[PDB]
Amino acid sequence: DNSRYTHFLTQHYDAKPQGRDDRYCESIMRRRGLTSPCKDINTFIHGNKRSIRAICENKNGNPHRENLRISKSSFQVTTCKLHGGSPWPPCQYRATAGFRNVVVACENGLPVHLDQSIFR
Repeated sequence: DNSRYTHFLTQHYDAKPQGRDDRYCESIMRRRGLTSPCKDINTFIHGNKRSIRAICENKNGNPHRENLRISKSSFQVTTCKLHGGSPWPPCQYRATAGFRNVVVACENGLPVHLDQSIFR
């Protein structure tokens, strides 16, 4: 089963972004189906897939808290953060580009969850 890894890539991987602004967040949150209801906070990781996969191996991760993993290398990221009063669309987002290691959960050497706590 890979359904949760492919879901992870849909929710948290964008390979080649140029501008990582408010409008990027608004756009990509819709492309990936995170707008009914408006998801409160969501972070996309950039670069290649293989660096992210490698977080599950010792090659690029240490264990972390309860059964999570934290990357050794830093990733370019963009956190899209819902604003306005409503959980229902139109969903508008404030973007925060960052550069940092990431925390994921792994299952079968594949990341299936991003811990969003580190990006609040």
